[PDB]
Amino acid sequence: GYTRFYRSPTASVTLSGLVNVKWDNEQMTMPLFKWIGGEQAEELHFCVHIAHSIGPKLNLARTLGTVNSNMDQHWAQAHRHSGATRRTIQDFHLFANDIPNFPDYIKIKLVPK
Repeated sequence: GYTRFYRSPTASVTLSGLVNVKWDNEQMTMPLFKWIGGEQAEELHFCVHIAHSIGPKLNLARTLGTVNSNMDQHWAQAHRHSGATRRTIQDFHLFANDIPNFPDYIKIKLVPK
């Protein structure tokens, strides 16, 4: 399922045991990804799905682009394949914290391709 990635510059999470996530910078305009799953024979690809909190079709996951098992040396932006793929985090990706005054989060998960 989805992992909460909090909108706090120090937030960092791991997705599916394979991919570490952090913010690009302090304005938190997008997440960055690094493969931490160790060596793969063939290159493996994953869609990074993201939930919407408001607006149309809330049960439909959107995509940030793809990450792969070769993004293992440097932090990477998701690789975008459509012009429709949002590059930056928007208000419609944000969920209010369970506890008032603590940060919002986005919901992201890896989907094998």
